[PDB]
Amino acid sequence: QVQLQESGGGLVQAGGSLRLSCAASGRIFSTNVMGWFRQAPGKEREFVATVGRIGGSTVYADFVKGRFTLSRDNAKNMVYLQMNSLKPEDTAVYYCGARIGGSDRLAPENYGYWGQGTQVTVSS
Amino acid sequence: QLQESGGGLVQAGGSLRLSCAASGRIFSTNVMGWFRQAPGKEREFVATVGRIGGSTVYADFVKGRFTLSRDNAKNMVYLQMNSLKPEDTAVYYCGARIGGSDRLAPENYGYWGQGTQVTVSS
Amino acid sequence: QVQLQESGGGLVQAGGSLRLSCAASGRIFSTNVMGWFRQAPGKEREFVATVGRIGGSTVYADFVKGRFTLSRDNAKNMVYLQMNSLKPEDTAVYYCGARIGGSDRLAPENYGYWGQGTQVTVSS
Amino acid sequence: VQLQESGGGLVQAGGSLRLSCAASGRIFSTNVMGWFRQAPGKEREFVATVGRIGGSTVYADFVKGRFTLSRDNAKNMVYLQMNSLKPEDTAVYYCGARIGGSDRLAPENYGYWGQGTQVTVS
Amino acid sequence: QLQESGGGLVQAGGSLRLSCAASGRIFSTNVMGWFRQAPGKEREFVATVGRIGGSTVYADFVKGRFTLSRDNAKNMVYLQMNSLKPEDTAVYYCGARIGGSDRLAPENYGYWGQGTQVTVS
Amino acid sequence: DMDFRLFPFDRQQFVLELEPFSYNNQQLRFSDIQVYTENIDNEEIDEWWIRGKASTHISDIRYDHLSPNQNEFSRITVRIDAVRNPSYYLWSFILPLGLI
Amino acid sequence: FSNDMDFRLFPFDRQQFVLELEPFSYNNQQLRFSDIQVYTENIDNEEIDEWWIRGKASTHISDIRYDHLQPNQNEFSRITVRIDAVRNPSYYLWSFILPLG
Amino acid sequence: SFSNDMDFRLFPFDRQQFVLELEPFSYNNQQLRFSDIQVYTENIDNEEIDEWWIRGKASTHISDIRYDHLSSVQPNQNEFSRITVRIDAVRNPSYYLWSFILPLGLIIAASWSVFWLESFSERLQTSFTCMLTVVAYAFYTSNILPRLPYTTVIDQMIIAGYGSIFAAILLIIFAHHRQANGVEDDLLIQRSRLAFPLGFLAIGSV
Amino acid sequence: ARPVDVSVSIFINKIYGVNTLEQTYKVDGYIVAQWTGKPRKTPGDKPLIVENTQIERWINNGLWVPALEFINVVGSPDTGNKRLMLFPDGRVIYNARFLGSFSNDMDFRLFPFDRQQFVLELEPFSYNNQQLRFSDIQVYTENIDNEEIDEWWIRGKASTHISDIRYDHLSSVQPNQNEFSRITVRIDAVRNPSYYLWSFILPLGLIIAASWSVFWLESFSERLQTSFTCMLTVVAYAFYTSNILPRLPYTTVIDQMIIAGYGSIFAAILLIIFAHHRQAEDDLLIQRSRLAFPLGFLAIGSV
Amino acid sequence: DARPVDVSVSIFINKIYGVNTLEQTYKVDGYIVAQWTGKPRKTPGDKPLIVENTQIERWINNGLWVPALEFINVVGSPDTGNKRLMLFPDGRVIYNARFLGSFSNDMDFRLFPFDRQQFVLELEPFSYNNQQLRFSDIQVYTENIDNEEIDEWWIRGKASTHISDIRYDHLSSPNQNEFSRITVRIDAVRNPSYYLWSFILPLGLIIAASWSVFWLESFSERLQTSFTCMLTVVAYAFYTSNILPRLPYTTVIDQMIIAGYGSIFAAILLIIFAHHRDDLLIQRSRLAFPLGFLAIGSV
Ligand SMILES: CCCCCCCCCCCCO[C@@H]1O[C@H](CO)[C@@H](O[C@H]2O[C@H](CO)[C@@H](O)[C@H](O)[C@H]2O)[C@H](O)[C@H]1O
Repeated sequence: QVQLQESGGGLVQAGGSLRLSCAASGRIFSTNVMGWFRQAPGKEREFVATVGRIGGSTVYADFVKGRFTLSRDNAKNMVYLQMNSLKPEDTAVYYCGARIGGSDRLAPENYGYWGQGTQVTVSS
Repeated sequence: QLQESGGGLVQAGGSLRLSCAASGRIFSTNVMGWFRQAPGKEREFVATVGRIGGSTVYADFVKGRFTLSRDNAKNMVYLQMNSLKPEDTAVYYCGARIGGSDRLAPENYGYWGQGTQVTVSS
Repeated sequence: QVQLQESGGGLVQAGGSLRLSCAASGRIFSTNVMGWFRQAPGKEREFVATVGRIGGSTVYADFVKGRFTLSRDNAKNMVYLQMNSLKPEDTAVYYCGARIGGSDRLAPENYGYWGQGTQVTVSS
Repeated sequence: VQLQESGGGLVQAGGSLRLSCAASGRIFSTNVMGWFRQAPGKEREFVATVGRIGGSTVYADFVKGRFTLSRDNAKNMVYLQMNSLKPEDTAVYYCGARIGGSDRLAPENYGYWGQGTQVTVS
Repeated sequence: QLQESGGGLVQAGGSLRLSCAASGRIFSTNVMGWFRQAPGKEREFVATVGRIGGSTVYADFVKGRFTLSRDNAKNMVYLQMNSLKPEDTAVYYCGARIGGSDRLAPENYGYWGQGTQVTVS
Repeated sequence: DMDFRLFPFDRQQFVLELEPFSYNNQQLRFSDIQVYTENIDNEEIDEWWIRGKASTHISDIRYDHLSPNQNEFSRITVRIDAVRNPSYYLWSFILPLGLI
Repeated sequence: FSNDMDFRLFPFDRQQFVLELEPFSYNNQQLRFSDIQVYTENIDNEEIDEWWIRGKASTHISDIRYDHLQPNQNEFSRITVRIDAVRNPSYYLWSFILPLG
Repeated sequence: SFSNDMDFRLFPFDRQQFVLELEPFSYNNQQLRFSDIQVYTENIDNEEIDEWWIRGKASTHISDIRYDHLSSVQPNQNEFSRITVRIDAVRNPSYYLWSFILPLGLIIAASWSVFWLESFSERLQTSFTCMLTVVAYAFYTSNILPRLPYTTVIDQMIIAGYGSIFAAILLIIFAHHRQANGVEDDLLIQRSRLAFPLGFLAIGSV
Repeated sequence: ARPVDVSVSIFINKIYGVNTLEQTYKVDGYIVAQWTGKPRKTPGDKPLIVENTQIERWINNGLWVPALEFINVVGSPDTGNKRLMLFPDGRVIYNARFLGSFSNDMDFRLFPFDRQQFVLELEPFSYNNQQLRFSDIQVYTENIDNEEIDEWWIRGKASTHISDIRYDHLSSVQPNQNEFSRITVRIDAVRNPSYYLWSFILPLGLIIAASWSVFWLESFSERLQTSFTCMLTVVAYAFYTSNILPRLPYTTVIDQMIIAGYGSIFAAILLIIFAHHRQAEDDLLIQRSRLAFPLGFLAIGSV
Repeated sequence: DARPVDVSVSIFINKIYGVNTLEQTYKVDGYIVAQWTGKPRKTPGDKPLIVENTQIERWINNGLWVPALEFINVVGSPDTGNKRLMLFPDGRVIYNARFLGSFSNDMDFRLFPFDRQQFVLELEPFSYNNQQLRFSDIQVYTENIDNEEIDEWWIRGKASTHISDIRYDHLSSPNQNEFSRITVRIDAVRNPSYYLWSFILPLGLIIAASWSVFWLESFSERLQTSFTCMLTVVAYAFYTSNILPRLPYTTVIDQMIIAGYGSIFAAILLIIFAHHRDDLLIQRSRLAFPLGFLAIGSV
């Protein structure tokens, strides 16, 4: 029993910034299972970011290129995705997922309790 | 049940494209292998798929002339034969591996088809 | 089980010397588990010295810098801390504790049966 | 298992002979057979037998490449082609069958000895 | 039971041949070893056979002066002692190793003999 | 050599024997040996109970198959005496067996 | 080391532990073994040991001729050592056979 | 250590093909090819004490392996020469026949004696001793037989003993409560001391 | 100066030797790494092959061969033959055989019906993604004939990702130097449960069901004592399974069937005794749970 | 003259596993990083230089100083994978290496399956005293855990660290007999769920079930079912012995197994004593015998 709620999305121009938030509620023991995904119109939901196995590490999709940064507040069961230098290619719905199990944190199939998502539109 | 085809008579240096049609309980085409048997001589190995993906096992006499291809959807495998020689004249069979561990051993193949005659003349 | 009593501390000028003694009594078959600690008002109780795992070795805090020596008397169930070249920073009440368990000679958590302590004061 | 030696006789120094040992009974192969000899007063000593690995044969130090062991598994026989004989070789050449153990050179691990064939060098 | 003999008085530099007769359940003389004890001092190892064939263990003070041999026929061992010096004066005992894992340890020997006195001037 | 016939009350002697591989005692001799062992906090959690400080010996091994005074080697011997901790075997094995 | 071992008469089996030595590269025209001596352990009491060594160590020096290999270059000098032993049936008679009877 | 495709479903009567495959690591058959391959094996004296019984002489093959994923694509430069040697052997099943299959047949057969007991209460409580005897034997089997991802012949016999004993418990209860009147004494079906072993042997034949 | 693009191929010959308690497994295969380096002279200006010990000689003279680390390997992998193909234009093809123990997150709780993801994680050991990046990843696996004799059943083709790993404790005044390029390979597999269905689950089902036969016994003494022979049979089966099944720090499905059997037999013991010492007088009617006791068991078993 | 070389260390622990209870060892896979400042040097392009694996040897041979750091509490040589030097033009040297080793530590499993352990790593230079080389600081980074229900051990708290000095009596051969030591410690508790449901729960039902002998009505039934119960504990003690770890002392489960024996044995005595002294009155200890067991259990 877990519930995820995203926020922070909106309209922005090329090169602008957004900060996305995800609040987790229910039977969740840590924010490490949380991971960000995004899905564009007529495209497959693709991985974006999630914590790394060893402390101090973070996994990012190849298209991030240092532009995004994943941080967390365990005490409040929340994770944040700071998105800088946005391009029109980053337009999509950004979903927050919780890692059920498996052993591949880059695979959307190992995530559940998806949220409604927050729209990100980069105009240009 | 296995059924070959594509045989025929050809002049030295010519080509053929043998085909093997599989029907029944075969998981995939990875199991099928081509053999041949000439009058008097024993049935010998020609070609089949290798263990690791992308690899194919050919008999030492092939010398790059023949190619094994497959169409897992249609459950068929083709032996594109080129640069044929009189020594290649024989009945070409199509067998299915059963078990053991020797893709080159006819003892480990079964369900042979009726075969197809290949004739190369000068 | 056991009880510990410190003694030998007092007022001394910067550079002087003191010899602290700790007497143990009770269910104790070896003095290897005894260790010296100190705690001045304002700071947390920090480790000072205890015996090493291999014979002939002794563990000292980084602030000892070779000035303090831990000696033993297994016959009389007593340990001694010879403190030389004393500094004003060494001022504190020095405690004697017995190791309860765990596997970290340096962690006070693994020590119990603490004693009253002996005040060690160093002026200029 | 019954063994019968044959081929002995008299010869001069530097001559040649061909001993034969026929095995009759329950034998798994001729690999288990070995040639021995015993001169008057001397112990029964090892001469030759097959090696553990194929193509190898164990010879006593005194053979010095002169003798050669061969076998006809079909006829169930082993042969010992003796060449360049010397007076020291005079003895009764028996034929034993390895009854177990891991010392092919040990007579104690042989049995079913034959009646023996006499060989004498002058 | 073990019995020593062959001790006595000898001049510094002389020789003696100690003998140890063994009786009872003793499959081999390998288990036997020689010891010595001077008045006031502790019983110290002298010689016994080595683990591997051809080897013999000698105390560090022997310095090649003593030689342990055995007569399995008579079930005995002999300590041939040469170049004797006043430091060698002691009662020499013969012991039998009864297990343990230390050829040089008196604690692993039982069935000691009465001992035979060796005295060097 | 280890004898476990008095299990679980057996007593063992752990030995290290050190010797030069090539140099006899006319070329290399051990002049002294010192051993240092672990300072035990409490042995109730240990499988073996050490009894006494390490014992040492320095002797000469004479080999009869090296043929003048060149066939003796210097050997160090260290021995650690220990007794088996029998608590578990007493309560979970011997006692239930007596009841059965 | 490997050897032909027969345990059918277990726990009353006897075994021959064998060492076979041969030059890896040099035939008996270049390298030949002239003698072999074997020294074993001095035993105190055998009642504690799993195996009992019956008899001294046997040795052999023979020639091995290889067919798969100039003339007279296909023969290697070999040493064979054999240690005959007999198992200690004590443990198996009292703890296994007797209770089964 | 070498790997191979091995099928142990017919254990302990299985046959295996031990193979070694050799191939140059870096040079293709235009640079380095195998011209011939000779294999030599141990001269067996008596295979009775051997775990495996070799059958036939060693088989050998020389063949070309063509790889589709070699970066460069020069004409006829993606084939490597391969040597394959095969050793055929059959397992020695003597130990498994006399120590595993035979006792299990005696245990299962003995379980059929419950139908010769006189009271229903005796037939039921004894079956549980039979059930416990197969479980005991299952543990003795597992601790010695090789681990496999499928059942062997012995594993199916263990399963057959469970079913038989369980089927007998049903038949025992059925006959004693079948008539649903209290005097349920269907001695006729209880006289299936011959029909139950024959029903077992029938199902096993398939 | 752009980063060096490295094209990687991984051939997987075998995945075996699962260790359930340590959550590890063994993988045998090859790793091929291609990339373009500095142009160089070679014999006959042809591709040059360098094998094993000779590779090191080339590094000393200047050749750049970066170490690619298996992130999730346990200890040093057993590297067999390895090879360099050196081209005059600068291309380098590194090829090597490897056998390694790899770790991963494995949940065996649904044993013997568990699914597993065998992963390989590859990453440069010293060079960040500004210096060395993975441009593509191809994975090739075994051609299977019949998966019936196999412990694991592979499902779907191998999955591959190329991602970036940012390390917080490399932040330097010079930015953008704390991010490494990682390849991820995933093989999906389900366990072959045949042996466990027929040799473990089925017999255990027969033992538990047979213990419900006590309610068809007609004497209180017979009913109660037989239950102890039934409890004894579950404990007997408990360690028969413990000898074959894998060690885990948690219970599985078979482990819970066993606990249930303990509960059923223990519950029936309470019922057989309640129906005999708490009446106005044996209660031979409550004993008609011959149907109510199995039904109640399957009902509870439905959760 | 010169001060000690300051060395900054960072340890990344990937996995603590493979506990061996009887040997008091555990396996640790991770990375070690060691940084210090050397003599400034030239580097190609004045960018940091990277030296990997066998190439490191050539640099040490050419005069580069790379001190050997030893895991004091490692059992045998650790299995070192890739290793790397990073040399900066300003003199900084960063040594990095992958390691897998077996480590020893005092471990008390007496409270199993409810035991708590402190896994430690002890780092210390092998040759250079703290007048030549001292540890300036230590950073520890551990794995990010998702859900610990599947994990045998549950980590508790952040990893503790210590930097101290070790003084050796045997090194009086002026004042260079001291060595700097790093100590890392991972606190963890065992996951007992498995042992409660599969070991302690069934054993409870068996010990309890044995108490029903006092409800059989004939003396020949009470005593004969007692052997069935005795035999059930034996079969169960062996089930546990085959799974639970080997230790030199009894655990909670062992004492339960032992208690099962004593309860059944005592009951066998009460059944006979009550018979020859057909007294069914004391047979009404259906409530007395279990209570006396629980009363003694607390003690
Ligand atoms: C009068 C009472 C007598 C009672 C007799 C009871 C006899 C019981 C015999 C048990 C036989 C078990 O035999 C069992 O057969 C099945 C079906 O083929 C096999 O089943 C397995 O292999 C088959 C192929 O054959 C696969 O298709 C299947 O998916 C897999 O489960 C089991 O691996 C084997 O264990």
